[PDB]
Amino acid sequence: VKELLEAGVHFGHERKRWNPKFARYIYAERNGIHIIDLQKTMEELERTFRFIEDLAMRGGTILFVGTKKQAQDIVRMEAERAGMPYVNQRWLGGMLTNFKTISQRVHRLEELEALFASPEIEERPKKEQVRLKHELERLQKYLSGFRLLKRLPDAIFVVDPTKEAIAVREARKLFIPVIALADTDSDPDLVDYIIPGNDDAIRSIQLILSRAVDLIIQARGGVVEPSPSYALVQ
Amino acid sequence: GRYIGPVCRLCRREGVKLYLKGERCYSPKCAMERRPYPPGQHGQKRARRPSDYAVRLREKQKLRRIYGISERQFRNLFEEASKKKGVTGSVFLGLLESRLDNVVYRLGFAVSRRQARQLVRHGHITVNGRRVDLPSYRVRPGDEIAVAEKSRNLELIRQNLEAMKGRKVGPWLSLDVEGMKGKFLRLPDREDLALPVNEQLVIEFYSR
Amino acid sequence: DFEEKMILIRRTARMQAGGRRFRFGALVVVGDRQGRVGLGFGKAPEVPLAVQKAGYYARRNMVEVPLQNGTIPHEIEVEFGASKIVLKPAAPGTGVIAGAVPRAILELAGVTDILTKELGSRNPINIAYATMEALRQLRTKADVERLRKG
Amino acid sequence: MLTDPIADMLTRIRNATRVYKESTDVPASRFKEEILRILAREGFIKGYERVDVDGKPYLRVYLKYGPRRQGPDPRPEQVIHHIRRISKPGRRVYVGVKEIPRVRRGLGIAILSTSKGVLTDREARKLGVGGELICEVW
RNA sequence: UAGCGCCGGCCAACUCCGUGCCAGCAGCCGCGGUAAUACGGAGGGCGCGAGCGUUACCCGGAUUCACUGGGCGUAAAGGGCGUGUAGGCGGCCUGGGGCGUCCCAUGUGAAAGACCACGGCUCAACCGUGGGGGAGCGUGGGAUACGCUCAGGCUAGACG
RNA sequence: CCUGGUCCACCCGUGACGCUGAGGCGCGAAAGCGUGGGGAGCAAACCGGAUUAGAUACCCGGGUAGUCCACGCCCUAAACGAUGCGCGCUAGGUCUCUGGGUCUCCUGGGGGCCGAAGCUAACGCGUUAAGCGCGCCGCCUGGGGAGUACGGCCGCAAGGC
Ligand SMILES: [Mg+2]
Ligand SMILES: [Mg+2]
Ligand SMILES: [Mg+2]
Ligand SMILES: [Mg+2]
Ligand SMILES: [Mg+2]
Ligand SMILES: [Mg+2]
Ligand SMILES: [Mg+2]
Ligand SMILES: [Mg+2]
Ligand SMILES: [Mg+2]
Ligand SMILES: [Mg+2]
Ligand SMILES: [Mg+2]
Ligand SMILES: [Mg+2]
Ligand SMILES: [Mg+2]
Ligand SMILES: [Mg+2]
Ligand SMILES: [Mg+2]
Ligand SMILES: [Mg+2]
Ligand SMILES: [Mg+2]
Ligand SMILES: [Mg+2]
Ligand SMILES: [Mg+2]
Ligand SMILES: [Mg+2]
Ligand SMILES: [Mg+2]
Ligand SMILES: [Mg+2]
Ligand SMILES: [Mg+2]
Ligand SMILES: [Mg+2]
Ligand SMILES: [Mg+2]
Ligand SMILES: [Mg+2]
Ligand SMILES: [Mg+2]
Ligand SMILES: [Mg+2]
Ligand SMILES: [Mg+2]
Ligand SMILES: [Mg+2]
Ligand SMILES: [Mg+2]
Ligand SMILES: [Mg+2]
Ligand SMILES: [Mg+2]
Ligand SMILES: [Mg+2]
Ligand SMILES: [Mg+2]
Ligand SMILES: [Mg+2]
Ligand SMILES: [Mg+2]
Ligand SMILES: [Mg+2]
Ligand SMILES: [Mg+2]
Ligand SMILES: [Mg+2]
Ligand SMILES: [Mg+2]
Ligand SMILES: [Mg+2]
Ligand SMILES: [Mg+2]
Ligand SMILES: [Mg+2]
Ligand SMILES: [Mg+2]
Ligand SMILES: [Mg+2]
Ligand SMILES: [Mg+2]
Ligand SMILES: [Mg+2]
Ligand SMILES: [Mg+2]
Ligand SMILES: [Mg+2]
Ligand SMILES: [Mg+2]
Ligand SMILES: [Mg+2]
Ligand SMILES: [Mg+2]
Ligand SMILES: [Mg+2]
Ligand SMILES: [Mg+2]
Ligand SMILES: [Mg+2]
Ligand SMILES: [Zn+2]
Repeated sequence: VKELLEAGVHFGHERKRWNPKFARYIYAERNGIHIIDLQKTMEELERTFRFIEDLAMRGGTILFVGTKKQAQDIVRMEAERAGMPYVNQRWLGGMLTNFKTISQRVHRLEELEALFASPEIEERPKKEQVRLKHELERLQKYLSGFRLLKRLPDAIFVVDPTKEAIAVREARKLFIPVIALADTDSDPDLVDYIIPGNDDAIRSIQLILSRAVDLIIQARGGVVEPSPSYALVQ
Repeated sequence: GRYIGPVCRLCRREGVKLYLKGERCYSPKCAMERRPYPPGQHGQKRARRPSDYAVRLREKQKLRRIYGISERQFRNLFEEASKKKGVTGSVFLGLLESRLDNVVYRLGFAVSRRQARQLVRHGHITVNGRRVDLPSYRVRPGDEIAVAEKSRNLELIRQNLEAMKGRKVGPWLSLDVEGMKGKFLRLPDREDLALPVNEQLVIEFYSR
Repeated sequence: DFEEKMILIRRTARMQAGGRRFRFGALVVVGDRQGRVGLGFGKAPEVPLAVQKAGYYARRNMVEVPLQNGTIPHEIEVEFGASKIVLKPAAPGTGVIAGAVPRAILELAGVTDILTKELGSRNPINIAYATMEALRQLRTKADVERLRKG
Repeated sequence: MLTDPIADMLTRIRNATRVYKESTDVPASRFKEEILRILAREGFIKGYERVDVDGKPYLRVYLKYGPRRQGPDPRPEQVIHHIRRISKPGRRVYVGVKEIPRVRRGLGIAILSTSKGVLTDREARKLGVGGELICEVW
């Protein structure tokens, strides 16, 4: 739970076309591209992580959202590498806002996990036998991580608020605290706990998202060693 | 005149027991007592949701139809109440409760208000000694509402002031049954009255 | 607990090759006559379903009205679209002097003495919305105090 | 040339707060300074100081806002929800002490300029004077 | 002695019969072409009551001439454009005057009326007595922040 | 050749000399008018051919005024951004025309588009505001009757206000 010279990535990201609001977190522009002021990246981590542990060491359920195909794997892992649920593939309209409904999909997926392991598997011609084949398939692709949520998360850890804007917006609406790794092209004012830095570059998406789960574990006392996502970092 | 006519019918239209007959309105017959639906060929059909207007109109009627006052006098009193200091709704009720015919009712010298009224217009009542035959006469506090000796020996007065023996009376009043005289102690405080009327709605019928 | 009031219900029509296709709009007010009021506008194939939907929505939209001896802490004038609402504090005995829409709300809000005035578009829907915005904007000596303490 | 400098300042402040600026400059004048003195005391601004922009005397007006809010649109409530110029060149407005208005049942203020100086409606009423009703603020 | 208006919505009060885009109603929206809560009648109902309706007229609602309190891209509304007279409006600092403005005192502001209180006629209407407020203007004294005027200064407007 | 406006740099000179603007005066597309000139092409009117139920039109062949110049007059318009002028304040992105700079960009004036806050009935507007404000002018006040009647002023007239 530390490290300062993490310029190993982060900062300097997203061409000039920013969002003036994110100007407070910017150091300067060199050869195009705004370079995020790390001193502040730090400051925010300290505060954000605090919120994290506190709510982590209280049995808080956190939902990870990172659809950005870029860092679409470094998310589920650290997510799974904790109780925490996750939205890896694509975020659907109503995950949180229409939760009671979208939940019926999960209360249907586990509902098929059943049939696909009983004496009824061999029933109805491929007609109604194949309709229910694909049925699962997809669910298990979208609700793989949203599987865990059984009630609105106490928070949301978004990796790119701008991309994952619909999500943020639903947190907001439901007063669900919003934690998010964000940068130059985003509206900070919408992130409750900002992790200002490279929203792209799996390296940077890893360093942070990873350590976040570390402090989550350290907070849950169950102390653990390095993470298995450092592999996809290639 | 002041109405005159089918009265336990007003009771029905207002859907509540209005005591415009004293006795009988207690017996198993005030009609409100078994046959609560308004008068006329339609009273039993399902009622339609009343317009806010309808409510206040009915509400004002209920209250006025109680003291037997004419819309004219009723209106004037309310206007006087509005102009006066203090919470108008309150003041209004008190002012109505101050009519002599009414006091004569509260004191029991008479069964109903209508009866009471006639006892006033017929000179059977006295205020501080001199007789007063003005149903709308306003009683001040400390005044002695009474029966005139020349009337104390009337069968009606007897039955009436007799039935009043042991019977208690409004806290803003006082009654000496044998002396056939009572006193208007204080303007009845709103809480003292227990009329089946939400006067706030009346104030509203007159704001429109 | 919560008392519900139906501001209005309209029939609304739509067109299709064939004819018109109705829906029902319902504006419902909900409050505890003790400082809490909510507005709800729901529509559905049938009135009941609509109303119910409205009520359900009202409870979703609550306002904390700072009642004071039965009135409001001060005067606000709010403009919602073309409808403008004027709320003026009043003494006791006054009553709720307002049009049906603002009334229903003010009443279930716990407001008992207030001076009101509908200006601009008298459109019930936007007037009612104008109202909630007015109340929602009411502040208090303590509130101001909080804000200017710094 | 500014037409009504007080109105300018009133507006500069109004505008700057709608976008939640930290501070905001306004060309300096005793009179404007005097009003600021009140905005500050009444606690509508974190205060103000005199700066020298590009060689000329301005007045940094440090603005104040409430705290971040819940749900969507977390923008703070404004400390200065309202600030209107009243008397204006081409319709000057004066009042006697008896005519000094009461802004929002007291929850607000009215700044008038009197021969006893620039006062709030409270102060004016106290000193028992009246004057040119400058602006309204709440 | 009890009467008059109304009962489609606005707007409180509903059914039968007659009539059949007729006869008729009608404040606005509208109602009648064979099931009319809208026509005429009746039963019943609502409202008010020695009255109740109608017509006319004034203010209101009408922030619908908007001072309080409106507007003008497409709803009605920017002048075809410029130059410019009168007029309206006027950047920063200092000082004089004190016209506007503000303050105190005082005069004036008849009676009646209006408001409050008490009182006379059995009540009330009506009337009596007493009380309080009051803009405007005159006079005397005072204040000087803003507006104004005079004087000096400045350079951020303007012009060169 | 003669002449208007205007932008940038330097910061040099004056020292609030400013903004707006009833009336006034000037300018003001097309058509039209007067005198004279001009007249290739085009083309109201008109002369014909065709189409059609008819075709006082659309298509085709001709064709005068006019369209062109001068001088005088007329003064209208969807004379439009259907958006009066000036000033200050309120994210940015991108394209572009023109100037200065330490010129993979900064700064100024202009032309576009998208869009912060905000505005708006909505459509939309959004540092070229329809935003937030101050100053001054002009103008609206349901539709038809009617841009008519009358009167006045202007014009040769047509007509204009
Ligand atoms: Mg009263
Ligand atoms: Mg409709
Ligand atoms: Mg409006
Ligand atoms: Mg209403
Ligand atoms: Mg209107
Ligand atoms: Mg004013
Ligand atoms: Mg009715
Ligand atoms: Mg009918
Ligand atoms: Mg019939
Ligand atoms: Mg009728
Ligand atoms: Mg009939
Ligand atoms: Mg009479
Ligand atoms: Mg009228
Ligand atoms: Mg008016
Ligand atoms: Mg009119
Ligand atoms: Mg106005
Ligand atoms: Mg208007
Ligand atoms: Mg048009
Ligand atoms: Mg138009
Ligand atoms: Mg123009
Ligand atoms: Mg025009
Ligand atoms: Mg001038
Ligand atoms: Mg000046
Ligand atoms: Mg001086
Ligand atoms: Mg001076
Ligand atoms: Mg003076
Ligand atoms: Mg005087
Ligand atoms: Mg007098
Ligand atoms: Mg007396
Ligand atoms: Mg007198
Ligand atoms: Mg004097
Ligand atoms: Mg002096
Ligand atoms: Mg000078
Ligand atoms: Mg120089
Ligand atoms: Mg010099
Ligand atoms: Mg000019
Ligand atoms: Mg011309
Ligand atoms: Mg021409
Ligand atoms: Mg010619
Ligand atoms: Mg010629
Ligand atoms: Mg030809
Ligand atoms: Mg031909
Ligand atoms: Mg031809
Ligand atoms: Mg102009
Ligand atoms: Mg641009
Ligand atoms: Mg260059
Ligand atoms: Mg530009
Ligand atoms: Mg440019
Ligand atoms: Mg917006
Ligand atoms: Mg505006
Ligand atoms: Mg829309
Ligand atoms: Mg735009
Ligand atoms: Mg007309
Ligand atoms: Mg007309
Ligand atoms: Mg014409
Ligand atoms: Mg002539
Ligand atoms: Zn009875």
